[PDB]
Amino acid sequence: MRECISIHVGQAGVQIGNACWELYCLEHGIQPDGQMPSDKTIGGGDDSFNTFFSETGAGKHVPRAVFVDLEPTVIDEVRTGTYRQLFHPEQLITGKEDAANNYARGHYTIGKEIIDLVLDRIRKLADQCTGLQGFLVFHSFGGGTGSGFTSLLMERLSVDYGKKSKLEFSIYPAPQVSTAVVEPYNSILTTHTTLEHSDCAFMVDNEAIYDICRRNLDIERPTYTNLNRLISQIVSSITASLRFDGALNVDLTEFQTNLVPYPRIHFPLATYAPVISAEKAYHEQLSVAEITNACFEPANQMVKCDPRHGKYMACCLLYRGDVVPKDVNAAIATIKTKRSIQFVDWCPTGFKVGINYQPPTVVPGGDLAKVQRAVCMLSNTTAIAEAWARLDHKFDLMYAKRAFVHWYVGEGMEEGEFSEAREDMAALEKDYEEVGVDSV
Amino acid sequence: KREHEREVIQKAIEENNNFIKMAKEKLAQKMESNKENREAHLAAMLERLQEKDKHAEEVRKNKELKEEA
Amino acid sequence: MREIVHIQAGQCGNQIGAKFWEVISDEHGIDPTGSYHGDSDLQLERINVYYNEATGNKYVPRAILVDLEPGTMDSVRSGPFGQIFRPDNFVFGQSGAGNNWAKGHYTEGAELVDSVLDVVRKESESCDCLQGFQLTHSLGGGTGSGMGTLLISKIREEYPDRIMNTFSVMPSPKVSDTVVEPYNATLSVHQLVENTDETYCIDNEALYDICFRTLKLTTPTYGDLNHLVSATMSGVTTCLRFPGQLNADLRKLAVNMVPFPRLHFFMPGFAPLLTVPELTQQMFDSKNMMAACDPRHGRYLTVAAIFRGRMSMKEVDEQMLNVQNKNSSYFVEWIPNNVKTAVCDIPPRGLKMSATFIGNSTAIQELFKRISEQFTAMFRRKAFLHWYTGEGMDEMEFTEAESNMNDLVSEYQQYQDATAD
Ligand SMILES: Nc1nc2c(ncn2[C@@H]2O[C@H](COP(=O)(O)OP(=O)(O)OP(=O)(O)O)[C@@H](O)[C@H]2O)c(=O)[nH]1
Ligand SMILES: Nc1nc2c(ncn2[C@@H]2O[C@H](COP(=O)(O)OP(=O)(O)O)[C@@H](O)[C@H]2O)c(=O)[nH]1
Ligand SMILES: Cc1ccc(CN2CCS(=O)(=O)CC2)cc1
Ligand SMILES: [Mg+2]
Ligand SMILES: [Mg+2]
Repeated sequence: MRECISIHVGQAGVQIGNACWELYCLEHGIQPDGQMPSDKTIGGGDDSFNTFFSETGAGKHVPRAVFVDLEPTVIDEVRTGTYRQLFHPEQLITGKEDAANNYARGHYTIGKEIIDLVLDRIRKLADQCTGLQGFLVFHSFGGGTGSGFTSLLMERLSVDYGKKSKLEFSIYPAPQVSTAVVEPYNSILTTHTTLEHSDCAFMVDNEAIYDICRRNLDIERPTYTNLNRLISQIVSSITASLRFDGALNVDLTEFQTNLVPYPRIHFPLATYAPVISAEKAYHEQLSVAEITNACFEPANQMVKCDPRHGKYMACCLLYRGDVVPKDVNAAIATIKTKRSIQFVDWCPTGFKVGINYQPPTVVPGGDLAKVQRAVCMLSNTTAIAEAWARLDHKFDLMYAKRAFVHWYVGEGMEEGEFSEAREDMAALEKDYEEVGVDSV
Repeated sequence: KREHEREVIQKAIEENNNFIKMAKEKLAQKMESNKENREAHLAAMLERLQEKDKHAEEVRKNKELKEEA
Repeated sequence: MREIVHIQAGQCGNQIGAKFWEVISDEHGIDPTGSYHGDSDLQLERINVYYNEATGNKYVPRAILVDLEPGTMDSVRSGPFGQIFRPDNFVFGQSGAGNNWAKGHYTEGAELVDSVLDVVRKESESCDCLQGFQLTHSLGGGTGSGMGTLLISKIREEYPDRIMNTFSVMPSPKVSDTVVEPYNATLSVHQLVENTDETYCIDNEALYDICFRTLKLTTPTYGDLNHLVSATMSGVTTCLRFPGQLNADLRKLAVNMVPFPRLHFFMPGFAPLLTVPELTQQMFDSKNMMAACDPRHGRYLTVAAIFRGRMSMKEVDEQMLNVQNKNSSYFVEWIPNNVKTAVCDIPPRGLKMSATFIGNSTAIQELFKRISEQFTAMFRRKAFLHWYTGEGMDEMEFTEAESNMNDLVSEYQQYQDATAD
């Protein structure tokens, strides 16, 4: 009951999936071979962790996940890696030729050859669920598969599962680790296409994660591995309410009620703390007040933007570890005093709090220190539209000359889809302005 | 009140079914429009390459009519 | 894997083609007998991009050798790595081309093209997932120039959605005295603008100047010029044949480099000919370009850079940002983040660090203006046209080729003067 199916699309989605499931296995005591000695439920059960893992009669705990990519090299590492025995081979789906950073090839030319196989594999996971709650789709904005194939998959999932909730973890492009000049094109196209088919999307700005690794972990030139392990902690915080239970645990869907005031306004801003090296953790114990204060420091945001320049429509605090309400209440009282958190006039201003007592976990060989308590804040601020603005400006610079547009048209797309998608983004920027205007 | 309760749940069902239906139709239209466009672009390319071969033949032919044998 | 099928046509094509396979074979630990004796598993990671694996763990280049005369290919078969090539992939005629584009494209070249396609078709048919073809040839002769573009057209008819990539050697009076080279070159550019996805402009004018002024070679030979070509070809293919994130296949490189389908003619560079700042400054210097063009006379649409060897990636990132910031005037504003940088830990032979430069700059119009200048100097007086009309051609085909290349130049100028606002 309450099962969640995870779908990792393209290189970014797959590698982030490697990090997330490794971290999940460590948090739950699941070995690389899938065995979980602490689970006396052999072959099944209704435990909270069963929302993300099915069980076999042999004692195997298998992620409720599908990995898909249009070329094999990334998923091949999963097939031969440390957790190769964790997944059934049919959960790892690959083609032979990728989308070449071209949304059109992922959504049409190449994606159409494998979409039916992917949907068939997802259907096999669904059939094992007693009460499927929805999907979690991990993907980059900038890749041809992460953008084009994700969009096609999201559209097809709406057809096959109707109103079933679909959440995204979306990798917003940054120049320091970007691979294609046309990534602004692919970002606008997939955002336009999937906007109707997701009711919540967490954007992860690669530049934000890049800066946090450099600044807070003293990593000169962070790699995808550095970035993905930090991303997995944020993903873990967000899904911890689904995978663990407890007296103070608040289900992610209850935060969702507060986070999404209108279908299109469904892009929460995530902030995680503490991100601290082992050298510094050896000296400092970070209290509830300290990590909460960090949530309102823009440097710790998952997306670069200035919430001071916007208005809040919701604010949720997801704690894990050694945290009691008393400490939270005091920390929150201070923050409201020191920081001016401006809400829109049409929604309440009270922070929504959840606490998962299971303490944070870190993977060996990582750079994150192991702390006793951590927090992920999810806020709905109009300032996240600034991320759309930066992307829309690069789109406009290139599109005014039709630069690279022939690669998309050559694959079957029309200019009308570019302008239609860009107009949707302009409407979205306008929608975020309107929701922040006071009532009169 | 019972008939209003029926109409609400019927409307909820109709809204789910209509979301499925509209999504199915939009995707089918994009899939079809894209197949036509790409195939048409390949046809133009090959058609140009065919005109090249046609031209290469009327060039080899032109060399024949330059004979005084 | 993701196979590339390699083709080399004519004297120049086979000369630089052989050197290319010598250099990369050494990089991948393949010896003249096709056996692997390298040391790093990164050598064999993506070996299948350029090599087939025969019986006994033997690696055979996926290469096809074409020429309308046997001479050049015979010396290849007797070269150092001559026995590494598949004997059945030597496809040659006897009559030769006589530096005549018409002969290589319409007459003798057309009588031999089908047997070449049979071998091409045989290599492609045994590819797990063919991604495209690369052709090496000159534009000044007759075989590689005329028959080379013919093969491109015929191949493109049977593989319309695969990537077509060529290394094209532009003619220069400083190297060859053959008088008709401006004709053959323009007729070739006429084809390359239409039927290729990406072309590396290997300019014999720049190769000579590098050898003479930089290397201090009073009397540059073809061997000297070809050392630069193979070093360059090694650089621009490192991303295709080593585990890499950026521009790892022919199509992704094309999508990052070609904002408009006709402007697909690249200005390659190399350095050195030593710190990361020095490597970066040298690879962007006009004197390190393999095309006789100064990038400061135009603007960059896109740029691909690959650094080879062990070095600080933080430093590379800073120097790549620095060279862009301090030279922003030379990068079009309406293509943001148009410079991409790849890194490969495996350096080239002899060097500890190396940087290879691939520029799509509007300054390449200087190369085409030079060819057009030499072309019209002969065409406005209808000089030497009988070599070509005697094969069936008429003055119309020359006129069309002239206007197409002249149009290319104006298109480069159009985007050079374009502005964001
Ligand atoms: N955070 C993070 N970003 C990644 C990772 N891998 C790729 N990216 C980003 O994703 C974008 C490129 O898209 P990819 O996911 O690599 O491409 P793809 O989805 O496989 O699509 P194609 O390769 O074109 O078929 C760039 O912005 C990369 O910086 C990763 O492991 N972690
Ligand atoms: N860089 C370089 N250029 C060459 C080589 N051989 C010939 N060329 C050039 O190619 C042109 C002659 O074309 P050629 O290859 O002989 O024509 P083909 O053999 O009939 O196809 C002249 O401009 C030469 O300068 C070579 O080995 N290296
Ligand atoms: C009854 C009903 C309610 C909502 C929706 C639309 N919604 C889009 C976002 S989603 O794909 O995550 C879940 C469905 C359809 C039907
Ligand atoms: Mg990929
Ligand atoms: Mg010659």
